[PDB]
Amino acid sequence: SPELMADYLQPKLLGILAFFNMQLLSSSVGIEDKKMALNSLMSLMKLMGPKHVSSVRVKMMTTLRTGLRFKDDFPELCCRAWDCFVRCLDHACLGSLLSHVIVALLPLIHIQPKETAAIFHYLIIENRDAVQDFLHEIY
Repeated sequence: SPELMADYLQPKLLGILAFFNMQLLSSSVGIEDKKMALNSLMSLMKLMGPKHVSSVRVKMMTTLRTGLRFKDDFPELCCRAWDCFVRCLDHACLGSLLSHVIVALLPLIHIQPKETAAIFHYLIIENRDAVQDFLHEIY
């Protein structure tokens, strides 16, 4: 079952994500392979579902930040993947994403003006009433 697969993914929990993060951390893993792993991480996050990812999704965002640290060609795909991960993530609280969403947006804006803008517009729409709670915080 995809839900059964999600339950198996839930049993792996942070450690499977940590193993992916460790592979992302390693210099040896190929950037295209890392991009495939990032696509896999987005697929795994989808398989878990937003509620299942929970704190691990925030850990995944930290892993995404490690992915952000070396981006190159992968980053334009990664920025779409990060936007997809945000889209996969429950809107929850805009304030709860806080700086990490802003930090991702700033990296995305450097990679392309449009990629950050598309993510920001999606983020604002998803945040809804929550959106602008952190707008003052993200001066």
